[PDB]
Amino acid sequence: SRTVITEVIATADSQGRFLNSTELQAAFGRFERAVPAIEAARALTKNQDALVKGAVQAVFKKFPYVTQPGEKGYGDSNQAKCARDIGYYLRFITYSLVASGTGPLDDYVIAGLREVNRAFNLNPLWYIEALNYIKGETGKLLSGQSKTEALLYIDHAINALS
Amino acid sequence: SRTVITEVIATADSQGRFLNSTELQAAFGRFERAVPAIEAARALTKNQDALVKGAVQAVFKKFPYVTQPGEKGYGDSNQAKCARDIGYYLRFITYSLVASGTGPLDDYVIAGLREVNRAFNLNPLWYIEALNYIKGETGKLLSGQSKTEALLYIDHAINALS
Amino acid sequence: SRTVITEVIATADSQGRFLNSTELQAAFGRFERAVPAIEAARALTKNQDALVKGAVQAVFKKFPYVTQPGEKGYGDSNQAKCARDIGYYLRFITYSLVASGTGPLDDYVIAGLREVNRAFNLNPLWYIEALNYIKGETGKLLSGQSKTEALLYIDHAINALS
Amino acid sequence: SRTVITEVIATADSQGRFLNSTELQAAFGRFERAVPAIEAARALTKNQDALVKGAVQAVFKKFPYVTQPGEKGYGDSNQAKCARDIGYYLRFITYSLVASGTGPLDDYVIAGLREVNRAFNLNPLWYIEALNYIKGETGKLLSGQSKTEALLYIDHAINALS
Amino acid sequence: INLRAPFTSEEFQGALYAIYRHIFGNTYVMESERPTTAESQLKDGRITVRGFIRLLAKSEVYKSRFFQKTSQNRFIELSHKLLLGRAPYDQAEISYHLDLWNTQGYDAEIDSYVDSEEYLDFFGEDTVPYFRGFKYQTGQSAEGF
Amino acid sequence: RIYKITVSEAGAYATNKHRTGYRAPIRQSNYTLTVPYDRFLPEMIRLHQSGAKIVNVTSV
Amino acid sequence: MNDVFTRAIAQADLKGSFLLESDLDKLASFAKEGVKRLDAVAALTNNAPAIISDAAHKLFAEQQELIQPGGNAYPHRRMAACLRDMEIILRYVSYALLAGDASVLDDRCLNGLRETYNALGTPTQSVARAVQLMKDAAMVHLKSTANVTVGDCSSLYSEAATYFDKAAASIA
Amino acid sequence: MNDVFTRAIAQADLKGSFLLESDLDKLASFAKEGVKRLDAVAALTNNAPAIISDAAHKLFAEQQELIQPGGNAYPHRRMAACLRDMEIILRYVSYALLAGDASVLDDRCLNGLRETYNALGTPTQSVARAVQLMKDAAMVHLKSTANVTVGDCSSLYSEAATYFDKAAASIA
Amino acid sequence: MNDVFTRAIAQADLKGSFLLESDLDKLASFAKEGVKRLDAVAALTNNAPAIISDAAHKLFAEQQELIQPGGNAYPHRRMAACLRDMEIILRYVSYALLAGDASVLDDRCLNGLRETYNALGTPTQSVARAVQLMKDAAMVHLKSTANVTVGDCSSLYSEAATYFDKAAASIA
Ligand SMILES: CCC1=C(C)/C(=C/C2=NC(=C\c3[nH]c(/C=C4\NC(=O)[C@H](C)[C@H]4CC)c(C)c3CCC(=O)O)/C(CCC(=O)O)=C2C)NC1=O
Ligand SMILES: CCC1=C(C)/C(=C/C2=NC(=C\c3[nH]c(/C=C4\NC(=O)[C@H](C)[C@H]4CC)c(C)c3CCC(=O)O)/C(CCC(=O)O)=C2C)NC1=O
Ligand SMILES: CCC1=C(C)/C(=C/C2=NC(=C\c3[nH]c(/C=C4\NC(=O)[C@H](C)[C@H]4CC)c(C)c3CCC(=O)O)/C(CCC(=O)O)=C2C)NC1=O
Ligand SMILES: CCC1=C(C)/C(=C/C2=NC(=C\c3[nH]c(/C=C4\NC(=O)[C@H](C)[C@H]4CC)c(C)c3CCC(=O)O)/C(CCC(=O)O)=C2C)NC1=O
Ligand SMILES: CCC1=C(C)/C(=C/C2=NC(=C\c3[nH]c(/C=C4\NC(=O)[C@H](C)[C@H]4CC)c(C)c3CCC(=O)O)/C(CCC(=O)O)=C2C)NC1=O
Ligand SMILES: CCC1=C(C)/C(=C/C2=NC(=C\c3[nH]c(/C=C4\NC(=O)[C@H](C)[C@H]4CC)c(C)c3CCC(=O)O)/C(CCC(=O)O)=C2C)NC1=O
Ligand SMILES: CCC1=C(C)/C(=C/C2=NC(=C\c3[nH]c(/C=C4\NC(=O)[C@H](C)[C@H]4CC)c(C)c3CCC(=O)O)/C(CCC(=O)O)=C2C)NC1=O
Ligand SMILES: CCC1=C(C)/C(=C/C2=NC(=C\c3[nH]c(/C=C4\NC(=O)[C@H](C)[C@H]4CC)c(C)c3CCC(=O)O)/C(CCC(=O)O)=C2C)NC1=O
Ligand SMILES: CCC1=C(C)/C(=C/C2=NC(=C\c3[nH]c(/C=C4\NC(=O)[C@H](C)[C@H]4CC)c(C)c3CCC(=O)O)/C(CCC(=O)O)=C2C)NC1=O
Ligand SMILES: CCC1=C(C)/C(=C/C2=NC(=C\c3[nH]c(/C=C4\NC(=O)[C@H](C)[C@H]4CC)c(C)c3CCC(=O)O)/C(CCC(=O)O)=C2C)NC1=O
Ligand SMILES: CCC1=C(C)/C(=C/C2=NC(=C\c3[nH]c(/C=C4\NC(=O)[C@H](C)[C@H]4CC)c(C)c3CCC(=O)O)/C(CCC(=O)O)=C2C)NC1=O
Ligand SMILES: CCC1=C(C)/C(=C/C2=NC(=C\c3[nH]c(/C=C4\NC(=O)[C@H](C)[C@H]4CC)c(C)c3CCC(=O)O)/C(CCC(=O)O)=C2C)NC1=O
Ligand SMILES: CCC1=C(C)/C(=C/C2=NC(=C\c3[nH]c(/C=C4\NC(=O)[C@H](C)[C@H]4CC)c(C)c3CCC(=O)O)/C(CCC(=O)O)=C2C)NC1=O
Repeated sequence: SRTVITEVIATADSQGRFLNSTELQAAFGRFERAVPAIEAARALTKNQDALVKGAVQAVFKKFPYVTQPGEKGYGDSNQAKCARDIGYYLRFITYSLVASGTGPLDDYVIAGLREVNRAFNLNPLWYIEALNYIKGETGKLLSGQSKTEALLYIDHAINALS
Repeated sequence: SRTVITEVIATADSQGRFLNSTELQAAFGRFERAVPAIEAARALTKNQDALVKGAVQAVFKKFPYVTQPGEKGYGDSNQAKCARDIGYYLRFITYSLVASGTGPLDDYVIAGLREVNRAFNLNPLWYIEALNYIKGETGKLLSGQSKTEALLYIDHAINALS
Repeated sequence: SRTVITEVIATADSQGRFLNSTELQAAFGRFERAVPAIEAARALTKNQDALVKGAVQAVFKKFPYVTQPGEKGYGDSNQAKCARDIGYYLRFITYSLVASGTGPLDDYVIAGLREVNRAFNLNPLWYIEALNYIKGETGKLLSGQSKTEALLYIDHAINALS
Repeated sequence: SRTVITEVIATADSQGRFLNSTELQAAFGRFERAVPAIEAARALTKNQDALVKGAVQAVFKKFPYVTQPGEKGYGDSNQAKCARDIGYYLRFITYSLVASGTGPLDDYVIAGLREVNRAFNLNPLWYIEALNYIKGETGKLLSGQSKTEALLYIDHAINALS
Repeated sequence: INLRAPFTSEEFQGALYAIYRHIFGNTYVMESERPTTAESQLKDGRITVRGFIRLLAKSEVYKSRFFQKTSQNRFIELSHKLLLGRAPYDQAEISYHLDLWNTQGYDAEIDSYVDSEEYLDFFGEDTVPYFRGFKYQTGQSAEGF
Repeated sequence: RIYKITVSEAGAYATNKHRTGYRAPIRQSNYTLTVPYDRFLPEMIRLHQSGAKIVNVTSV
Repeated sequence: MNDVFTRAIAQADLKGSFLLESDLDKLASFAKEGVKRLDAVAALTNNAPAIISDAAHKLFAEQQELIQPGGNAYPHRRMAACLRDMEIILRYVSYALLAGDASVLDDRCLNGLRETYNALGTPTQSVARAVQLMKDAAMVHLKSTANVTVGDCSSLYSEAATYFDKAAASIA
Repeated sequence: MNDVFTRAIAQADLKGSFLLESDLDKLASFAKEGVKRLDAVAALTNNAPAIISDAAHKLFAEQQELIQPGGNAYPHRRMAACLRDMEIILRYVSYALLAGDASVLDDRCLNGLRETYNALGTPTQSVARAVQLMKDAAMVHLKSTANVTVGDCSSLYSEAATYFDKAAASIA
Repeated sequence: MNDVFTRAIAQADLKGSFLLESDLDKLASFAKEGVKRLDAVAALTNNAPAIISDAAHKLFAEQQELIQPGGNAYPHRRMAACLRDMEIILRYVSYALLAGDASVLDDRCLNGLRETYNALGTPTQSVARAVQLMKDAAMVHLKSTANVTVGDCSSLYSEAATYFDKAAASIA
């Protein structure tokens, strides 16, 4: 996936050359930022269930018209799939935090996102609201830099959805 | 010039996207590693004259044959050219330290190096010896990560000559 | 390889057409040039050992330092490799004389010459000196068109080295 | 125009290299076979009118139905254009003989021949018969390498027509 | 890789590396075989990536490695792979290109690849060719993959 | 000989790209290409088919 | 393609001399405050669609003639092209902000844009207005003191404003 | 590609040795005979359409099934391809005659031609037959004494025949 | 691309006449001293690194400002470009010398060279001086009588001087 180290190696390889000062300094930055990013992922993993339940509830509060009979938000299967989707997004956000790159998101979620959402008539706004929630509670869950990395990745997901 | 920032921005623009975490961590590493690099550039700029004279003398010690008449090293003009070339290499090493990239070295020395040396029958081994002397001296007058920066750039130049 | 007949046939082949008067005239000229060329090749073959020994000695005369210990000419194996390389060059010059094209040289010596010299730290001026000696000597062993043919091939090899 | 010299230079230019023994030997063959070719060209130029008139009469002998009214040959103007066409073909054969390559023929006759002859409904068999007459008279007007060169060029024109 | 008209030295050298790795089928090209005049013309702006690729395909390196020791079948499939990034879709391509080379020579055959609408749609004068056929292409024949 | 064709795109190329979608990276409109005489006609037809606008052609 | 360090090195090489201690101090300062630079670039990137949407709403509220039939942004694809151009300008402005040098914006995005618009028939003045509107929305988003520790970044605000104004000037 | 000289050089290189005096003598004899070789090649080139037409007429009189509907030279297209292939093979035979080596014929013309014809449904026996008829017509033209100086050229005849029958053997 | 023979053919064609007897004598003369010209072409070809190195040494002694920082041969990259350009110009001069005509030198080498140099900041006077220095070195090498039969060759030296001067005129 597209991370700092993998981009470094891909650029070095595409030009057929070794790793020089620039590439090693980039990798050094990755290895320093690993600490805030990894423990932000730890904090996000710990509070995953509450975050997912709250994101689903926020979707329903903003979109009450999905849950009454006849459309996407109705039924135990649909709501379970909603929980599954928000958990997917959170999982890949934590993956991206650990890997220090949007490679997990870009490769697993964002690639093909619009075609899939169009085919199944899933509104991207639902997931935008869920991720905005996730952002709200990661603001209070996380402090200092960890908050910063988690916000960068959550917002990359949001931007891709919008 | 290839720096961490320029490579960041280039790999972002090639695929037509905004700069994201994968790019900002790389830039962060550059900004953090600037301090030892600027220290090394300061030290190498202070001591340029001693380094250049010592490098020229090291070249003549390793190649006594070149000073003999009818050879490249004979004459006052040729040795003036030698001192000037060592000054060029040291200057570009300091530039590359300041920019935190091999971009200055690559642009001003490494590009067209082989063709120029073959055209004028300049043996790259002379400059390997001069740069090896400069490396030995840089082991002094510098300590810690600044020495690591300086030797990484110097030995980049050495590998390009070899 | 890459010789007059082969260029003729390749040009006809790529243009999807037969061999016409222009190409047959090129081939004609090759067939008459074969006489001084084969004579030069035979003369050089008969005197290969004298030429090779003299070339090695001229190399050592022009570069006295190389025989000194710690250098590329020190030792018996290094000088065995001297003579082997000069024999290689002589062999491929005779090949090119017989083939009436530079294709033997280009395919066996020149293609990969610079990289191999740079890797093993061999100096192209050594081989230029040896080929200059061979040129001077074939000035004596040969005369007329035989000598100009030999000199064209030896000079192609020299220009390849430089 | 494709001549021996021009093919030489174009090949070397495409490879971005100097003219070496191959190119020079092809040029030498051209310069050697120039003299019988120029002899043939002078011979064919001298007997222009007889050759052209005989070729026209031969066309009319092999194609009696052409001259009768209601056909392409009937009339003074079409007669004049017949004579003109055979004269053009002879002229460009002499050009290609002098220039030691079929380039004049390819540039001035062969290129666009089929579509021009289709648009004006000119039978290639008429010109093939005229050229066969030209060959028949060349057999006695010339002897040796001059006759060989002239036959090569005339029958190149024929093969282009057929 | 995309190479615009004002380009840096590192971008230029990387583009050359990519172009040689693709157009020459991952074959080692020696320093004596590299086209310095064509590189100069590309560096100036006299030609584009496309015209540079056309030059390289007409060059003796390409001819010797892919045309002069092969059958026309191998040359056609290999030219499709290297210049279009895809495989031939049917036998009509083989027949078409063989007739093209036979009647108009090698240069016209290269020009068909490089002046093709496929090439211009996907690479278009500034991007290096790449392998497309590892993804579904419209009009593909399911055996092209 | 060689001819320099200066090309522009004032909307026909734009609408063709809008229908097909951006498919190689976007580039500026006005640009010039040098073409030999042998390739002169096909390049001209290709530009006309693409919706390109040629503002002038120069011979050199 | 340069940054502040590469530009300084370029001038140093034209004079033919080593970098001066004043220059070293200046660039060390640039690298010390590059943390704020990363915060500003992240703020520009994370809010890019919001900036573009806000600027589009403002521009189409003010310049109503574009929307109407016969306007430059009427055919629905031309609206798509308008949005794409706005995003490209924002992307290159953020590139230049991170570099600290405006050359990456110019040489790659702005050198031919004027002639492109003129050949097309696009009103360049409305494009400049869109760039200024993007500048306003971007200033609002960078100055957001939340999400980051409070600090003095007037230099970043000035630099971003210069990049937006220079893009607008080159367009119109 | 290889001519006779380049093969000789290749074996000499494989041994790592110079070219012996006998090998140089053989190459000298080749280059002396080169003018006769040129006459043979020009006879093949100059009279090529006649050779192809004669071979086609004989072949399609012998094998009428080829030109009936359902034959493999029935529609105009397949007949054009048939004549094209015959011209191509004769042209590579002329190349091999000039080079003194059958290497170009193998590498270019007969590299995979049998599998090509097997996949097309083309009768390889009939293709070989066409190559034999072309060989006969070629020998008729190459033995012609008009417009050449009389001499012994039997080695060239046998070598041309070997190129022809090597093509026919590779096909069938 | 044109030589003396095709030049005469074109001049005859524009009038639509057979090449005159006088033209045949001049062309046969050109063909007789073709061997004389091959030696000059080989002298240019063999000694090209020597000619270029000599001219470069003299040029960079005469004009130091090219090699200091800010000059146009200053970095290795521009220095290599300059050496390459000298290589190319000598190559095309030798092509013209072999062809007997300067049409190649106009068509391929110098078609838009002065404009390129003007756009790149290259002092065309420096390039013209470089061509003149190569002309001096080339004349030194062509006149060498070693390894060649003695004969009058003032025509070849004059013609090569015209080629070098014409190249310098087109660049400057
Ligand atoms: C920007 C980077 C740059 C470099 C590195 C550079 C090296 C360089 N050194 C040169 C001169 C030279 N430099 C030397 C160096 C020798 N002196 C002896 O004392 C030693 C054995 C040895 C040095 C260790 C010599 C012998 C020459 C003269 C070469 C000649 O013209 O024959 C020249 C040719 C000057 C000319 O055109 O007249 C170059 C290009 N030039 C550049 O623009
Ligand atoms: C087909 C043509 C061909 C050539 C030309 C060729 C040259 C060649 N010579 C070599 C050895 C060598 N050649 C030399 C050079 C000689 N010794 C010095 O004293 C003299 C100044 C000089 C005589 C001119 C040396 C010193 C070595 C040993 C290098 C080493 O192993 O480090 C090597 C290294 C590989 C080995 O160990 O054999 C190569 C590649 N190889 C080839 O396959
Ligand atoms: C330089 C190369 C060149 C060639 C070869 C050439 C041939 C040529 N001959 C023409 C006329 C013609 N030429 C002929 C020749 C016929 N007259 C009969 O006595 C014969 C059976 C037969 C000739 C053997 C005829 C019938 C026409 C009139 C055709 C027409 O107007 O449709 C034309 C049409 C131009 C016109 O009518 O204004 C061409 C192009 N032109 C060229 O520029
Ligand atoms: C994934 C990156 C990558 C690799 C690893 C790679 C290896 C590689 N080496 C090759 C040739 C070669 N490789 C070798 C090396 C061998 N010769 C022996 O003597 C040695 C014991 C041994 C080396 C240790 C040789 C000699 C050839 C050329 C064979 C020939 O020319 O006939 C080739 C064929 C391309 C060509 O011939 O031009 C490839 C693909 N290429 C790549 O793109
Ligand atoms: C450059 C070397 C080379 C050659 C020569 C070559 C031959 C070749 N011949 C082909 C077809 C053909 N070839 C023939 C020839 C046959 N017709 C009758 O059967 C005869 C017995 C016989 C000729 C005497 C025919 C009829 C076709 C058309 C087959 C079809 O459409 O099914 C094809 C398939 C593409 C096409 O239709 O043109 C190839 C590739 N391939 C190569 O790479
Ligand atoms: C013109 C006719 C044609 C077809 C139909 C075609 C299909 C096709 N499907 C592909 C991949 C794929 N196809 C599928 C679809 C399958 N897997 C799912 O589970 C389903 C069970 C099932 C669909 C109902 C999937 C999942 C992939 C991705 C495989 C991978 O790359 O890992 C690919 C590889 C390139 C790509 O990923 O786009 C092709 C070429 N190609 C053709 O030329
Ligand atoms: C280097 C980066 C780059 C940029 C920025 C760029 C601008 C650009 N804008 C274009 C069209 C356009 N651009 C616009 C946008 C403007 N008109 C509206 O009034 C808005 C107010 C305003 C947007 C802020 C519109 C509406 C078009 C469509 C013109 C038309 O189709 O008539 C086109 C032509 C599209 C094509 O040929 O397919 C280009 C090339 N080109 C580039 O290569
Ligand atoms: C893409 C749109 C298009 C254009 C712009 C076009 C005109 C056009 N005419 C051309 C040549 C030509 N055009 C003519 C036209 C003839 N001269 C007069 O005698 C006749 C009255 C006149 C008949 C109309 C001629 C003689 C040439 C050849 C010019 C030469 O090579 O000297 C060429 C160059 C051919 C090439 O280099 O391959 C073009 C592009 N045709 C097109 O399809
Ligand atoms: C992964 C990408 C990445 C980012 C985003 C990043 C930003 C970043 N911001 C920081 C604090 C800061 N952040 C800012 C930003 C300013 N504050 C004001 O409110 C302005 C609105 C705003 C300008 C946009 C400032 C002024 C500081 C404190 C500087 C200092 O520590 O002295 C710090 C240092 C915190 C510490 O270790 O104590 C970092 C590393 N670093 C990264 O590696
Ligand atoms: C797909 C449809 C198709 C067509 C149209 C076709 C035409 C055709 N007719 C042929 C025979 C022929 N056909 C004719 C035509 C007639 N003879 C005279 O009585 C008339 C003047 C003249 C017609 C008006 C002639 C003269 C030949 C002789 C070819 C030969 O001798 O080999 C041949 C050569 C094969 C053979 O020897 O039989 C072809 C290819 N072939 C096809 O497969
Ligand atoms: C432009 C293309 C070109 C051609 C065509 C060419 C042919 C050529 N044939 C020659 C003689 C000859 N040609 C032949 C060959 C013929 N004798 C028999 O009738 C055979 C049927 C037939 C062989 C296929 C022979 C035997 C000689 C006598 C010279 C000798 O035997 O060495 C000569 C020497 C001078 C002479 O006696 O006329 C030449 C140059 N040279 C060229 O540059
Ligand atoms: C068709 C044959 C052909 C020619 C003739 C040709 C000339 C040529 N020279 C160029 C640059 C150059 N040419 C020179 C040489 C001059 N500068 C002065 O300082 C020196 C006195 C003088 C050395 C003799 C230099 C230094 C450059 C690089 C300019 C730059 O990078 O700004 C360039 C553009 C960029 C490049 O290639 O690096 C071209 C196209 N290219 C070709 O493909
Ligand atoms: C393989 C490539 C090749 C070359 C290089 C070549 C040159 C060549 N030079 C020759 C003699 C000659 N060479 C020259 C050249 C002049 N002599 C003066 O010293 C000038 C310095 C010099 C000006 C360049 C002259 C004047 C002759 C005498 C030609 C004659 O006898 O009329 C000859 C004729 C030898 C004879 O019959 O006695 C040839 C064939 N031929 C080839 O096939």
